[PDB]
Amino acid sequence: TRPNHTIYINNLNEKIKKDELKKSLHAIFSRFGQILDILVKRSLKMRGQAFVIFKEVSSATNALRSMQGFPFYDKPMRIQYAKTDSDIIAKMA
RNA sequence: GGCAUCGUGCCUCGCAUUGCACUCCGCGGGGCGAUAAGUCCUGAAAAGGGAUGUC
Ligand SMILES: C[S@@+](CC[C@H](N)C(=O)[O-])C[C@H]1O[C@@H](n2cnc3c(N)ncnc32)[C@H](O)[C@@H]1O
Repeated sequence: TRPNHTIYINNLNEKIKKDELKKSLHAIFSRFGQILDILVKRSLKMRGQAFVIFKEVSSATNALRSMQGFPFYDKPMRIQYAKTDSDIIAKMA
């Protein structure tokens, strides 16, 4: 869909603890660019999914194209662009 | 430290969940101030932290 600073990742293994997931996502995705923040909740609506906020869209695009489907804690990651700017990014625009 | 109450969030099990958030709580059982986390609180920010009542 329309390119965004923030990639939306779901199909994540819901048994990973909040901290380990967040840092794993940071460790993996920081090759593709500078990460402003990563947002992870284990709530019913928000489990199995994460927002990764890149500083540059080029990183997000390259991240999404390159990591798509990657086996991650025994599930393949599904990556889409976020439907919407993260507050941290829009608060700048 | 103990009682009792409330804010905040974390871990864990069963069942359920593929879910687009930053305005944030699946139901049920268990364990929690703890250099964790926090959406709550202090502070102008860096940062720091449960609070109230009670013996
Ligand atoms: C009434 S319970 C809170 C339950 C929670 N508010 C809920 O919706 O299920 C109070 C107890 O939870 C524990 N607790 C709540 N917040 C905590 C925190 N941030 N850190 C450590 N323990 C906490 C404490 O052990 C306290 O004795």
